[PDB]
Amino acid sequence: VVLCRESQVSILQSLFGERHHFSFPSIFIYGHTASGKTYVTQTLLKTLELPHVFVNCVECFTLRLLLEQILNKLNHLSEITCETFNDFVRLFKQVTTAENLKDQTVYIVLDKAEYLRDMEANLLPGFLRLQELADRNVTVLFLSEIVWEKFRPNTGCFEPFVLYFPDYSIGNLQKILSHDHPPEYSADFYAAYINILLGVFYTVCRDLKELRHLAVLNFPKYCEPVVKGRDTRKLWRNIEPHLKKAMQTVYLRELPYYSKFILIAAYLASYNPARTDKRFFLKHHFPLDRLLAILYSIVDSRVAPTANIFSQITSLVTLQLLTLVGHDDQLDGPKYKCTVSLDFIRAIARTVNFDIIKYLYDFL
Amino acid sequence: ARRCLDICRRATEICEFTIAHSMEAVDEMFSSSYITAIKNSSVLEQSFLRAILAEFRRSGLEEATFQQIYSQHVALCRMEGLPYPTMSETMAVCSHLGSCRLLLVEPSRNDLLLRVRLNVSQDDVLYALKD
Amino acid sequence: HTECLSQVQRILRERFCRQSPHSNLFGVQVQYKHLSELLKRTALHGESNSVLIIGPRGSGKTMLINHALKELMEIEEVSENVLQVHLNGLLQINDKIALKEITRQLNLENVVGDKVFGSFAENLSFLPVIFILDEFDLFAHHKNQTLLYNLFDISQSAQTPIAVIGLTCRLDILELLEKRVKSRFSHRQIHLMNSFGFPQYVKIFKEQLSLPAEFPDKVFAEKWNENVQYLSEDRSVQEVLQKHFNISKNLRSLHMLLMLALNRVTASHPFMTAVDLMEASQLCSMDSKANIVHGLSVLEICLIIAMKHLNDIYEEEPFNFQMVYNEFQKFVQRKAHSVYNFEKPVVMKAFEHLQQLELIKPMERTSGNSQREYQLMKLLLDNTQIMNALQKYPNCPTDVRQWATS
Ligand SMILES: Nc1ncnc2c1ncn2[C@@H]1O[C@H](COP(=O)(O)OP(=O)(O)OP(O)(O)=S)[C@@H](O)[C@H]1O
Ligand SMILES: Nc1ncnc2c1ncn2[C@@H]1O[C@H](COP(=O)(O)OP(=O)(O)OP(O)(O)=S)[C@@H](O)[C@H]1O
Ligand SMILES: [Mg+2]
Ligand SMILES: [Mg+2]
Repeated sequence: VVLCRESQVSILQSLFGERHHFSFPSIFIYGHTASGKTYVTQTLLKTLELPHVFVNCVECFTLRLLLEQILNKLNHLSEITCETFNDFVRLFKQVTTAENLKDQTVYIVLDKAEYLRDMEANLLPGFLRLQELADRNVTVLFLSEIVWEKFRPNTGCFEPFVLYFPDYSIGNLQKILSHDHPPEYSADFYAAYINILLGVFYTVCRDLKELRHLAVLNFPKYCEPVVKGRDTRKLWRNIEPHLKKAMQTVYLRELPYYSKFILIAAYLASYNPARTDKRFFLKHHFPLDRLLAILYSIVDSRVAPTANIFSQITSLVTLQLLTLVGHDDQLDGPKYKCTVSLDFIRAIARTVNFDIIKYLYDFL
Repeated sequence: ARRCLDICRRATEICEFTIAHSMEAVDEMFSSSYITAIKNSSVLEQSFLRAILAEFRRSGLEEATFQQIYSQHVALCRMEGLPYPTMSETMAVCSHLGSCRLLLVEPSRNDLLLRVRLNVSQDDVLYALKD
Repeated sequence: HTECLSQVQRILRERFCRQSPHSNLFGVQVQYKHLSELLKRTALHGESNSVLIIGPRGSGKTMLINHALKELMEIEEVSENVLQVHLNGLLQINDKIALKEITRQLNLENVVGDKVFGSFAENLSFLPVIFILDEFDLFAHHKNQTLLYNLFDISQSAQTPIAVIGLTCRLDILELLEKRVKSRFSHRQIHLMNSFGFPQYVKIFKEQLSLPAEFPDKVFAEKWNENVQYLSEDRSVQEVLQKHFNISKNLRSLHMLLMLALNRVTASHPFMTAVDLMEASQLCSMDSKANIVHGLSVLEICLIIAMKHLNDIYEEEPFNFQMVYNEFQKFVQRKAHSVYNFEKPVVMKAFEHLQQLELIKPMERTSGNSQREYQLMKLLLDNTQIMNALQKYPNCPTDVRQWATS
């Protein structure tokens, strides 16, 4: 069922008219992430009982897969293998002549169409004007998150009818969340739950799926106090800290000794300009050699250049903590970059008993 | 010789309908149709072209971003008293103009940062727009 | 009653959606006369000709050819001798596929052979047949223009009569051809421009929505004609038509607008209304960017305002995540105790979502070498657009509004 979705359904039903009637060649529907584009159109197609083929662009990452899946599903509605778009057109013309497919409109629903512009140059224009080429009462629908402005080819093509799905509001979200109430408690209880949850999280999280997931996760802790023995104040006081702890994470859901010194030296080399290096290390007044010199200066003990330190360097490179810049074949002048957050390096320096802030030129 | 024979054939065709026939054949089968296409353009397209020319005169460069062109178009519309145009309408007009190779643009991905170059000489545009 | 409404719905849907042929032609008398005369010359005699038709997309290029063919094929038994081949630049992208289509449409695969052998002298040696070429510009981008050259050669040859018709939206189709084919190309051009005034546009609108004389009910048809005639001079309808005529003179948009208007025609309202046309025009002329901005959340709005401030302070320069985060922190710290205590990861996720919606685009794309942080981003919006969208925001708080104004 659909809630707070009555204008778009009525518009689509008026557009379709009767089965023997014709319609637009191309309709482009765009909206936000949680607008329910997939739900509404699929429920409408199931209700009207129309011959429709549902296709995911991501699943059909190759042209042959797309055409073969379309043809196979259409045949099942009524093995076939095709390779070129012209062959697909010819086979579609051959297959559409069924009695069940004689005086009825054929619908090809495509979702996640954002990748279609990266598949082939002429595939999208061909799909746009399918009804002219086939001349067989065919309609093609588009679902996407990007506006039509960026789907326009350079040469220009047959403009589809553009449609927008309205964004949700507080009342609509509350109604949708309160529809699927658990049967073991009163509807007003779940309504109050949804109300407090929205009052806490609506500022950031407007995603229906995410908010519903959060409600499902946190309901068991909501229902504990009454089990333990309609007390709004009692429930709110018992439940507030848990809600704050949950809001701490909305969207989120021990190195070796010398490795720490290597990491801190790499951070210093990356974020400190070379001109000041001696100013921080020379007792009197990035390339690999600079790193080695800085490491030798920092460590109070004399470290021998054993191969194990080079193995540590390569292991750190593999662990995606240090990024290699130069060519892989050039292993005599290699370049490196450090990608560690500053809080992490401060924590590791604290565990090492080292004060990195005293050496950071930018902070000084 | 081939185009001479073509001109003679076209002159015979027109005479079916003097030197005027040959002149019509030669100036129809050789002359460029850019001027008449510009003349038969719409009012908004004319305003867009005037805005492009004004921006080029102000700057002197042969490449201009879509944002400055849009600003000049808005100023020209305010001067002319025309209703305030949306960005989408201007982009649609730009795409339509670029389709017939009157301009040069790659609006497939970039929208507000499109380089625009005139595909015809500026004096031809001036002679088409003076009338 | 209901049956008449269903029938008129079907007829108008066929007229608009499928673009069924109609005897009415507007401002194309000379061009159609010339083209039909030349087709008759090429059919009744062995002479060959080559013509290109140049026009903006949606200006009824195909209609001229279809009407001319339906007019002239049925004249005599010439249709028995005449053969037609249709080639579209979209379906046939390679010369091999074009050759396969030509062989299959001519039913010579039995004569030529079934295998993939590249020899085509079977047709070439054997080669009245007419050729129609949709999207003629695409063929000029082939590796050697072999098909176009061969077609022009056989047109100029004295073996068999061949008529070549091309369709193009580009006005520079002459310079996309090589010198040889250009020399062998008969300089026959027809131009399809919407050379008519606003009153003629109003007449076209009045005629297009007029029921044909073959409808069963006659008094209902007369009432419909009177209704559309009355709606013709209504100043709101004329205002809508003036707006759309200023926007574009293409008939395809007019057909789309009329179809959308007719969609709202029900049993309770058998005859349209000017308010219906106003509603259709409003529905056709809304900007998507403002809608997308309106569909955002509070945090995204704050980030966008910070981005606008960065663009104002640093004139036309890129930026990264760290500067935006720092100045958002400055904004939330200047205010005493506002409820905006958010950590780094959630703001990072919001920035990722904003980049996903393609309101922000990277410069000189690379990955691995540069993280998502420290990446040069730019905004794809205008200040007036942000102000207008923020004005219509449902529940914009006072603090963020004043920060935006500042
Ligand atoms: N208007 C609605 N009425 C009832 N349930 C809805 C509505 N909108 C969304 N839902 C529910 O929310 C679920 C998730 O929404 P989706 O259908 O995934 O949104 P979407 O617009 O299709 O975005 P994508 O394309 O999947 S990323 C659906 O499966 C429905 O159960
Ligand atoms: N002079 C005209 N007289 C009558 N109808 C016209 C005229 N010009 C355009 N039309 C109509 O305009 C509508 C759109 O034309 P189309 O047939 O889509 O364009 P086209 O000829 O296919 O050109 P392209 O480049 O191939 S899309 C059709 O319904 C035509 O009947
Ligand atoms: Mg979906
Ligand atoms: Mg066409």
